Amino acid sequence: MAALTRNPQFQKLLEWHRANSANLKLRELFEADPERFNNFSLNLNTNHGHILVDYSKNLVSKEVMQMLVELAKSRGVEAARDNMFSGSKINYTEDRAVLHVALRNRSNTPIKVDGKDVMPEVNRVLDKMKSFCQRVRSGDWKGYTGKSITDIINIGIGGSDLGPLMVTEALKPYSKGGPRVWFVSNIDGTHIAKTLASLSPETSLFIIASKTFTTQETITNAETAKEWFLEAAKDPSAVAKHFVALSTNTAKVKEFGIDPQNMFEFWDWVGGRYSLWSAIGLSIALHVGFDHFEQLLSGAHWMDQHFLKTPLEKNAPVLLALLGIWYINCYGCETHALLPYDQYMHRFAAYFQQGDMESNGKYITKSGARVDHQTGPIVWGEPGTNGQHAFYQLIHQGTKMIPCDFLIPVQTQHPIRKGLHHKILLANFLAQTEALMKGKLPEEARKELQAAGKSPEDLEKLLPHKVFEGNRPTNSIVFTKLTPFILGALIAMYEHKIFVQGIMWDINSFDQWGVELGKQLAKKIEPELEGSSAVTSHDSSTNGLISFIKQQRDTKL
Amino acid sequence: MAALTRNPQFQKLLEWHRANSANLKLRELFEADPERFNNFSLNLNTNHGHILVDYSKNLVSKEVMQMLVELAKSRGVEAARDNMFSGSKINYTEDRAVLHVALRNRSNTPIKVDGKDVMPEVNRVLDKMKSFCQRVRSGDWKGYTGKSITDIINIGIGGSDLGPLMVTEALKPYSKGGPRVWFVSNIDGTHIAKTLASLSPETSLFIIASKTFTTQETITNAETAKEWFLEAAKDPSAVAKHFVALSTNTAKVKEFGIDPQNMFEFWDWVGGRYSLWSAIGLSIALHVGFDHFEQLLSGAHWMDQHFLKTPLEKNAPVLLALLGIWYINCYGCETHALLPYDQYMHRFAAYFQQGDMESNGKYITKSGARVDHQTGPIVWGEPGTNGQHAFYQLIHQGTKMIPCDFLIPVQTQHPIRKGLHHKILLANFLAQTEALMKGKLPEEARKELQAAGKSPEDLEKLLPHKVFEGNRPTNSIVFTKLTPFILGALIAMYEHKIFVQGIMWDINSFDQWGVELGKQLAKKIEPELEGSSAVTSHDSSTNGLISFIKQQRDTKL
Ligand SMILES: O=P(O)(O)OC[C@@H](O)[C@@H](O)[C@H](O)[C@@H](O)CO
Ligand SMILES: O=P(O)(O)OC[C@@H](O)[C@@H](O)[C@H](O)[C@@H](O)CO
Repeated sequence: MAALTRNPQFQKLLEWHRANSANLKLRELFEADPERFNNFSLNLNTNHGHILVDYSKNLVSKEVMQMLVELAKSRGVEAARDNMFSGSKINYTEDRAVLHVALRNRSNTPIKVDGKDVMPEVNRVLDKMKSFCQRVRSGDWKGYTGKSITDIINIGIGGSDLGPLMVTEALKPYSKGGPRVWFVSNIDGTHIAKTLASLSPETSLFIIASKTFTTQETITNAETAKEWFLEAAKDPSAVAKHFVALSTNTAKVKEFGIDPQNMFEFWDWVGGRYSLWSAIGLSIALHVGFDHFEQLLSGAHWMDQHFLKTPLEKNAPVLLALLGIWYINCYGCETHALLPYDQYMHRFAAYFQQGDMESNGKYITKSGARVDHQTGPIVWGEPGTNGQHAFYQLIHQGTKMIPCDFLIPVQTQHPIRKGLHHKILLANFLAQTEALMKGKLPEEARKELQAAGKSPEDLEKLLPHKVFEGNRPTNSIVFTKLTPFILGALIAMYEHKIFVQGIMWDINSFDQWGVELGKQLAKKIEPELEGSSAVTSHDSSTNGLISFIKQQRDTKL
Repeated sequence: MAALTRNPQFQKLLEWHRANSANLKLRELFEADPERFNNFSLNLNTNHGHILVDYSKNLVSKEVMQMLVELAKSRGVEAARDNMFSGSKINYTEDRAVLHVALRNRSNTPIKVDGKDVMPEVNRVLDKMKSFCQRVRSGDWKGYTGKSITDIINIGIGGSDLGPLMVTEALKPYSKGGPRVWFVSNIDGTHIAKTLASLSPETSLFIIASKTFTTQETITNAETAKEWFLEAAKDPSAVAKHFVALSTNTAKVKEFGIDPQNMFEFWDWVGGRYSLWSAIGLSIALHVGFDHFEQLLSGAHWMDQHFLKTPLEKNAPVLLALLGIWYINCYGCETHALLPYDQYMHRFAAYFQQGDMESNGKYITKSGARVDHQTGPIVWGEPGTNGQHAFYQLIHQGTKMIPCDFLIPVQTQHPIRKGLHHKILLANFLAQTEALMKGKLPEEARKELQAAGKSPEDLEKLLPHKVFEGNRPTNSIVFTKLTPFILGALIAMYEHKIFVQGIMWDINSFDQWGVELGKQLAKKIEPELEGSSAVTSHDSSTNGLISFIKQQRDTKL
């Protein structure tokens, strides 16, 4: 088998689930114990706001949580965590350290890789970012015609795109005095074309974000941007005023033709999907200011320390991870929904789609043996309250069990109409998890149908449609306000949740070998699309699709 | 038990799956039969472009498809379809017709509800929309200070938001000469506040989109917009130049203060999640022009006729539905991914997340029986190529089976760099489904590692991580260009897929009693948030979360 399934604490948990999980009813759990909320929630005081992690509306008892914590211990979570933090090469397939925690290590306590403290270099790049932010935001950095920069365009994909995008969206209220920020990522020419259409070459600065500086989408987009720029500037030396690079590849940055002083470095132990805390966050710092960027780092650092110092039984990312294991490996739930009741957080779910799914969508363990159990879930979601009108129908009355995290700030960035909108938002946030837990009983629905003037025949037929089984588990994560600090803490919390799950599954959360095949096959097809010749080199579907492309591309509509 | 599980053709299908499905291997299926693509694809000529539905990379044989079509016939799909199209009240829990097909019935063949043809009123409202669009887009319609309208703002949620949003995004290239369009939907005050911050009351036209005209988010947002407007205009008569309504509720529209001449009517047989074809599409028509809106309707009409007149074995929405049943009810796949390789289509997946999940996230059948089988899947996705860098790791190398629909236009709206970007986009579109199908055997990966110069130790360590199991099924849907017509056909195709699945499961695809419950929920909690006193009226979690809100809302950060 695999490490997890051979573990006796896991076997005990699974056997308990088989024998007892039918006895678990949320309504009954709360009725039996008025201390349930108190015993199944964590109220974290960060000194810069509180984060309440309420996991009480979950299908767990004291005994279940105990079994889960014991499993985390016997799967080596505590030791694995310490190994990450100390710079051990825990990304074992690539023989790399995993040190996004170093990027936000505000204490500056030494963290060594290959015997060398990484903190001086982390801080050197941060200082460079701060200086660049001053130059650009002040208007001192001039474009090729001597004008101040008004627009910043990040060009990158995946880990070099989603973090900065999600964070600048979430922290929009903190962007006064900052340039407008744009994100180009898709190779689809629509993306760069529609972006450039709204910009002036005189006042636009491009940030080319790429760990490797070889990613086809990013370099192609970058070259398109440069061509557009040079059409107006007509001077190759002006490129240095309008293009900067975030990379680990000094040589490839030079080949593109960017000034070496224009390069903001990061390191191989910064995974792309854990990179917003590094030089990759330059567009964040430019947009909201370096002070706010430091606050974002500080929030993450707080959560890192919480994760490092806290006994597992009251350790927020550990508990979230354990609940996920319970639902994935015992209940067999394929998915996990992230439902922020916050428009600014509209890209939060998409961010953790990558963070979670690219990390833990794995099937080979440390020993090289194939898993014989589920690993990472499919992560999805949209902001509330919109979901209530759109897919919550299925959450309430479908045939799937879907663990949901509901998230909301207590304080809104826009307290319009004396707080009326936020009052309603909060009320919906609370009511939805309550409804998911409680459902609606036949006796309740029957009285409603009776009062609505339904005939005995109509009542009889309608009744089962109006009944809600409930017993649908949720987490509620509530925080004082969505400030840069609190957002940093929240992102770090989910990073560590993902880490804990990966350790428990015995997989590598930090590689991504699954990207290779698609890239190889795309390289083969690209040159085949050019010209009129029939393509026969693939399976009949691929060939047939190419034939359709060649036949349809000249047709005038 | 339920209709589907009691059905002998379904039990035959399921038994066949049990005995034979493990022997279905895509790589080998294609090798054995050069005609596979030809036998498992539909090349539809609409006379306004082609739509190729290539379903050959699915885990199916001729026999499987035969059994599925037989099941569809046994479940009375054709009769149910005819009943929808004829105006029968197939929404049985609400006693309503289901007539989104009437909205786009370009043929004008009578469709009767309660003995009366609905087409005259459909066309009267369309004519009203056409006239209004001409007046606004020409600049003739003037605001309260005598200026032309520059911005239109749709206020609505769910079915009154997502359709027009997705379509205006998808058809952005067709919006030259139209006013800017904004969508406000969330009750979260951020949504309206940030929208209004960018607008002038003098040049903004608000569209209040609401079937009932009682939805809390929409009416609150509308009242907020009206207050903001009147703060500037200071004249109630000015509202008639700046507010229109899309509704079925004349009385409530009047009560809000909107002119009856400013009301664009629709009907109870237009489900919200099927409503973009109605008056609800006014923001589409304003943005891209009425002619393009008519083309959108015409494309849907083409697909309606395809669905109505085509034998099941060659009927695109039917085949898509049947493949879904195969994966849902035989393989047990919880989810369905929609992956359009088109930035303009960035909200397409979200739209059908609503359309599918709200329709078929049900568990009571027409007979009143609780289903003892799965119904609607969780629908999710993001546009390619970004997904390849976000979550495709899990699709390729996770532990979940995930049916994916890959979609792309042959012709791009922006053929920049002499088509270079689109060439790369197409190459990735093709490569990804090829990769998911083919995988990479241990021996193939071994040879690659050997060629790369890996030592026996390093090779053995890396090998299992480099293996792709493949056999991951996809649909490829390729179309000449994403024009208004073709988009209309594509949306209608998925509408009918959803319909067919609903009939086969014996559920009502057209009610939403879970969504209806949601609108009953927050009212109780609302007044409890006011004041400093503790709330004890709920379960301890709801109580505890309310306590946290009250304790945290005054803290300065
Ligand atoms: O930053 P690069 O080298 O251009 O790579 C861009 C993306 O492919 C990359 O971020 C990818 O999402 C993952 O490896 C992140 O963990
Ligand atoms: O359009 P209304 O009445 O304001 O309702 C707004 C939404 O609740 C409504 O569209 C909901 O998404 C579903 O019923 C659509 O099928």
